[PDB]
Amino acid sequence: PTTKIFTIIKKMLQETGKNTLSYENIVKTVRLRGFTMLQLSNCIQEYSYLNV
Amino acid sequence: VFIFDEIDTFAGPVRQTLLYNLFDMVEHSRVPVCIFGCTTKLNILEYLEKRVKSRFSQRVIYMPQIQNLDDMVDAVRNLLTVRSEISPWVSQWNETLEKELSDPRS
Amino acid sequence: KALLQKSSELARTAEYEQVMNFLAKAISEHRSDSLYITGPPGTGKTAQLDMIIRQKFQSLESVAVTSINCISLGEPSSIFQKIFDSFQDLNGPTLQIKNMQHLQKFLEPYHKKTTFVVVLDEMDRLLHANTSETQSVRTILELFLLAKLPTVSFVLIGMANSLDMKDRFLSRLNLDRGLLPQTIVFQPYTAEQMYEIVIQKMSSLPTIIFQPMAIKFAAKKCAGNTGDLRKLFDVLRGSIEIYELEKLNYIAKVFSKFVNNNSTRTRIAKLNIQQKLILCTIIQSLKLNSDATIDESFDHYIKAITKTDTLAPLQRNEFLEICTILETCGLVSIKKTKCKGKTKRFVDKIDVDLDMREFYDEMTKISILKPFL
Amino acid sequence: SRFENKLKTTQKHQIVETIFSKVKKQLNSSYYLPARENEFASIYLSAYSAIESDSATTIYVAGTPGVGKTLTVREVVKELLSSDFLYVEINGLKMVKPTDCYETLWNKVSGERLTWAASMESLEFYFKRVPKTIVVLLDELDAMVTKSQDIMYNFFNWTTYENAKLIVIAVANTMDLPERQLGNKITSRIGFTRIMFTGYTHEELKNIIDLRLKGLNDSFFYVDTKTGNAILVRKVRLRMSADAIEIASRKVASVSGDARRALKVCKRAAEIAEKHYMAKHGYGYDGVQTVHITHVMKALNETLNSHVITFMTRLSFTAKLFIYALLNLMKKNGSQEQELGDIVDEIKLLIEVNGSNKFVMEIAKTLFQQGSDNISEQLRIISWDFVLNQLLDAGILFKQTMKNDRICCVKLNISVEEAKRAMNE
Ligand SMILES: Nc1ncnc2c1ncn2[C@@H]1O[C@H](COP(=O)(O)OP(=O)(O)OP(O)(O)=S)[C@@H](O)[C@H]1O
Ligand SMILES: Nc1ncnc2c1ncn2[C@@H]1O[C@H](COP(=O)(O)OP(=O)(O)OP(O)(O)=S)[C@@H](O)[C@H]1O
Repeated sequence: PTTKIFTIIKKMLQETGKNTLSYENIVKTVRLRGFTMLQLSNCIQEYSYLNV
Repeated sequence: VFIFDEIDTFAGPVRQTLLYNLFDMVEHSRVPVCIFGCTTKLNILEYLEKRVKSRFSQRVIYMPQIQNLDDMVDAVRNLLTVRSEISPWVSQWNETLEKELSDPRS
Repeated sequence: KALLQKSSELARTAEYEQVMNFLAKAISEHRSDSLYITGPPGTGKTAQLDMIIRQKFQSLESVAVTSINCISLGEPSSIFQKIFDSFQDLNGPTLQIKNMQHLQKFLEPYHKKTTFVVVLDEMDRLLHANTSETQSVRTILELFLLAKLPTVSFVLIGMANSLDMKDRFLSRLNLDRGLLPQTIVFQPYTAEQMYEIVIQKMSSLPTIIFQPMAIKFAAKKCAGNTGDLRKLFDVLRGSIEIYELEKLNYIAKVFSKFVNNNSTRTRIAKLNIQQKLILCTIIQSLKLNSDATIDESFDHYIKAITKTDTLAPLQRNEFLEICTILETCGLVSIKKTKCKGKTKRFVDKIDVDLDMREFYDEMTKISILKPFL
Repeated sequence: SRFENKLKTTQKHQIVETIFSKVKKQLNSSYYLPARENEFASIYLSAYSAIESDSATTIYVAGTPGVGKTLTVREVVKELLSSDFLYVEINGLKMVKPTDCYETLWNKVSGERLTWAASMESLEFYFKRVPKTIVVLLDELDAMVTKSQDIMYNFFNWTTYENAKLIVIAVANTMDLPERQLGNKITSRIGFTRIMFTGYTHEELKNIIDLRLKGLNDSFFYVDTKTGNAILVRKVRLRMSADAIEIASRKVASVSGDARRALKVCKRAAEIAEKHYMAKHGYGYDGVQTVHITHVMKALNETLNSHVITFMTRLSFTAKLFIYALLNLMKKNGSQEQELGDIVDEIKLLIEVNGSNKFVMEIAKTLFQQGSDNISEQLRIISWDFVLNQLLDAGILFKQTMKNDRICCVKLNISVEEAKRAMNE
């Protein structure tokens, strides 16, 4: 449930390759799929351990 | 092909010379080699120091275990069953094996 | 522009004036003064005596005075073998170079009765050899004994780094015996005798060496902790290639390599905010000042992260990689220390080069480590 | 030299050069440099002066392994053959005994073989007598420092002779090495050049990959559809997604900055797509291809993730019975190191504190006898020496040596929380 969402981030990282800290246009492709705002909020903090 | 049994004991603290030469033979030699470390110390990678681990191609493979009760039951069936025809007893012998094995109360 | 600075990198000293007084009987063929020449290290002192004897041998009468380097012996025999090498002869060598009394037979010359003085180079390898009062002090004792009756005496000139060696002498030897007394020292030349030799070592002078007051500035602000100004010109010879590479500028380049991460570039090492969290996690485990394993750190890492839920608890394998990010910058070092249960078994104890004063500044800017402190 | 003629054999039966085979040929770690470009000059201009002026100097470089210091100094001397010297690779770790390097030097001046004693006599006799040119690489200097520093004093005292035709180049592990192992008397002779090598940066880590991917990135292969053999029936191409190459760079530059680690994680991720391509079509061993981002996601994680958690849940029952008893004592006493008899005391007690549940009884029947009501009344449990030996050589446990099999202490070797955590499954 979290292996896919790294690759849509990689689709953004394909586009501009930006590691921004706070988001307004990363979250815009998530709400149309089916997951809430809280699941991605954890995905911000846990992928900080990946240093990405 | 290199076959190394108990490569952890070569990975001592003091010198580690012999590991350092074969792992650099990966990097430079035109002679195609392959190294096969076999051990049982699990965290083998922390036992190495820095300059040897950077020579190492980092790929380890863990060996499986019998994870379910059914697995070794399947193993002993393949273990004891003869498939080639040698004896007249064989066809009688093969069905006696599984009949003990199929019954969970046997 | 190369050949002027190609030649840049290569009687003369005001210490040679001392030793001719100390060798006042060496031109009258008598036994000279009593020579134990010491020095703080790097002070030119190895080549200092080598400057004297090479000026002695090129000046000087039958001429045979030899000098050998005591490095690879650990044992007092083959020194007395190497004095035989100036003879180019053949004999029974082993017994004559071994015992104290065996050296005495060796001191009867052959051709014209010119006295011999030996030079013992780098005596501190035998001083700081095997245990003192057993072999090495006895070796020191046996060499300095010059009670021979003719004036043909094996005058020692030995050299040492650290100045404890005189108090190491026995009270009989300190009763004005042998080559003892003249403990000629060499204080490290600040700029007042060494720089002027560099001036005369600029006999072939290019036009733009540089502003020599900056060279004087180089000498004054290197003389805090130094002994070798040609080698500290060999750091000018590297910066003189910097002005060739770009077609005390370099001491400024080299100290910022060493001073930084504690003041500024600590946060450079921890761009990850979790790397900031794991760095405080190490210091919280340092309360139990023990063999700080990667597991006991992982113990305090889990039991705090279950209380304050700043992040999810990560893997031990992740905990292995993240502390190595702390390692390669040079903050924390890891060593395989001692635990002696079954064999010499190696658990990994860490050590941090940061203080809580240089910690508390960089954490009050981030209130997410403030639950953890 | 000699036997490479004998290392050749004849019958080479047409090995299949697939798509990803030609990658790994150039992804071999062998074959101007972008990252340490100017510092190559800083060595060389330090070296070019002494070479063409017949002097004796010292050059000291440091850094973590994987930064090119094995590589760069080889590129220094390589061009110098075009323009008087004898090149030797005096490796520290390739010497069996530390004195054995002395034999090499006296071998590499005339061709003679004596002891390390007799070499350094004639070496010293060389270095102060010869009228007037030797390049020597003193690699991996942690090896040759260990005993009593008497070797290391020699290798810099030879530099002090103005009549010594030698150029030394030291490459260490750390800059600290003449300040925490050597004496100050060596530290005067080491000089103060001290050329530091940092890590690589992640931008340059992209710039080192494509140097191996020069003529092959997004190029075309000629392929027969029957055997999977590729030639530099279809004419296929293979592309490398640069963003996945970038995320390889942003990790390896972050943790280590190691040039072997960057190449090899690309090399490991290359063969993951190799087997998946062979899985779908099966060309064996006798429209547009690519490498996804999902390959380097796995292979970089494949450097990290363990199995001792998966090993513990796939162990025996009495193994998991053992550790659960062992954490029970560590939370009973808080002493992290329990006597072996108390564990055998506990596994007895951990039977009957649970109820008369027939699963525990079918355990407790089997735990003290393998059925067979004839032979029974075992004191310690079945195979208790076996699982304790199995937990010992696995590295999970650790047990100090004592002939008493009761008061010999046991210490854990992995983190006890993950032992608590894996027990929950
Ligand atoms: N006053 C000087 N006159 C001439 N040459 C000098 C002078 N001071 C230093 N040098 C040269 O610079 C070198 C620096 O000295 P070092 O050899 O490094 O120290 P040292 O000569 O070993 O004395 P130590 O350290 O006490 S054994 C000398 O060996 C000489 O080659
Ligand atoms: N800048 C570069 N350009 C091209 N290839 C490189 C570069 N840096 C490293 N490599 C390659 O990566 C390998 C890494 O070896 P080195 O970094 O030279 O060894 P190292 O840095 O001394 O580590 P050691 O030898 O264990 S101390 C080299 O042998 C080259 O094949």
